[PDB]
Amino acid sequence: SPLISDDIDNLIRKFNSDGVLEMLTSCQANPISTSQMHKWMGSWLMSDNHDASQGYSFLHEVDKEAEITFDVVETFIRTDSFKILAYLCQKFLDLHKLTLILNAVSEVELLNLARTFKGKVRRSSHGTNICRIRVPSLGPTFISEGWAYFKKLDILMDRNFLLMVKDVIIGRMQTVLSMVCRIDNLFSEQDIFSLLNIYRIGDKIVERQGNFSYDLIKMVEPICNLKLMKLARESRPLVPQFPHFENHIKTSVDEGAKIDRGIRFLHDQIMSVKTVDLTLVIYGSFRHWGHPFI
Repeated sequence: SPLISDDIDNLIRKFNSDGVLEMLTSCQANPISTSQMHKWMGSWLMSDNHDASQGYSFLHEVDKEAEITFDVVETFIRTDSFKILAYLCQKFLDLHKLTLILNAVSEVELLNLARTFKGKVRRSSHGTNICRIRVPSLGPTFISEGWAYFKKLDILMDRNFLLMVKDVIIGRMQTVLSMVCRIDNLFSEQDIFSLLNIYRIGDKIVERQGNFSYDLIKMVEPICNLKLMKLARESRPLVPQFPHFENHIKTSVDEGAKIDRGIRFLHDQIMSVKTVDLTLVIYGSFRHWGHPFI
């Protein structure tokens, strides 16, 4: 379903002027407006000022089972990025738990989930339930009837916004996994860091421009397609230039850089990529800064 600001807007308006309103009151909430929520996400996605112990443990259990799998393979035939990945894994675990709680179909499943994830449930005035749970990357969280309020961040999310954020984290994990789950050893850690650096540059655009960032983030697709054409012409030098598509990119980025210089950085980083293969990884990550309110 479409990502809209309307429901969050309407609830915040009602609050500072049903069972969820009661929940916000109890927390002494002061939710930031929807026009600030993407800015928060930009600042948060690759943040590392939180507990990631479970993320480390996760990434250690997985990489030890993967190294058993690869052990089976070679039986037949015959670190720096690890930290950044641990924090992504922590955020995934946190968002996954919150989603399960948020999507509890009944009171009985809600209670089981709350027990499992060390959450507490209490009754609202309208026969509804409020579940409170602490997660390392987001702080104390209060969930009721499709809503999640983050007391430490003063952020109110509806189901869709929370899902949008989880899709970004899953996406970035997937891209990193894709670069390591190879049988041809195609990518180096340097290549992984090239991708992480691109994430970082784009996140700063989101942090600074908020919902308006996506006008610039959308340019990753045509920048990458131009880069693919330039790479192609490196190997087959007699393929004709396409001055109009190239000039469209140039003017698009030139104008966008007046809004946020980050899109110049993104353009230039993509243009510095040495292979079709890494360029396609970046291309395939074009949704990995999320989606705007529409």
